[PDB]
Amino acid sequence: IVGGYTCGANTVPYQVSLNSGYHFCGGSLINSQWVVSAAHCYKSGIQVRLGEDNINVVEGNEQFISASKSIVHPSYNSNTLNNDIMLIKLKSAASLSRVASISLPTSCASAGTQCLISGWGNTKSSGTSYPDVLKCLKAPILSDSSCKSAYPGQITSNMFCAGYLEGGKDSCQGDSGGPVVCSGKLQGIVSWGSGCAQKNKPGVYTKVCNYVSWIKQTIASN
Amino acid sequence: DFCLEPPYTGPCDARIIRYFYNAKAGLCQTFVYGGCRAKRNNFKSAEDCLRTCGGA
Ligand SMILES: [Ca+2]
Repeated sequence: IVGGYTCGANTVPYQVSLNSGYHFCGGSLINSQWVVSAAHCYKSGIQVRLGEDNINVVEGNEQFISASKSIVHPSYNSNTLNNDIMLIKLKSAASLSRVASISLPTSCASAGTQCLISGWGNTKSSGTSYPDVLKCLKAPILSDSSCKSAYPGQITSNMFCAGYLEGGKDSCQGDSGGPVVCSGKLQGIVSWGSGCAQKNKPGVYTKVCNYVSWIKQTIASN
Repeated sequence: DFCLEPPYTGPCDARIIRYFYNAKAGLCQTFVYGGCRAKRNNFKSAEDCLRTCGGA
């Protein structure tokens, strides 16, 4: 997260870290046994870490649970990044104040809606600096029109832009798969962008409201 | 020769550690891969990297 602020220990209880020997992606807990993240975060040997604040030191509120199953959306396209969504089943259910699930959306959010984006990703636009603690960012959902103007022929119906045209505030490497929560509902999954915090290049997110049916049914039959 | 190409992080926002052959240094080094649109000088291990690009 570039241009954000320290969230505060366990103030984003649905935030998880995907660990493969180190933090490589984020994710959201939507069920005591299920996590949603990005399809490009697919990796074998994933360990999910819940109740985390400082990802570098054990603080006692953590629960490390390995994934028993990783289901990438059947129509994920690695070239176009369309349908960049994945469900991870925990080997055992998490014990749900510091660890809680986030609600799926009843409907899609509109341009202008303010959302909270969180993660342990790079905090520099020019450079590298990974935080120990979780970072937060409030960014508004942008219109489909401007999103498409920022990325000609790259935005699908399953993606939305959020951020600032001026630059300086954005998601970045290490944030992928993390939540974009608006009005208490999970509306997006951090996905991609041209660099980080660049002017006229807002971050692109997976539009969760379009997958609610697939998620609910997929969770129930696995 | 893709072994002489600089490392490509790509547009995706993951922090995945991969290897690339650095012809200047004459060795495979690590770099952060974003998770999508990898070019060919991107390996999962130093061994794969040396086997494919070593001495390029
Ligand atoms: Ca910790």
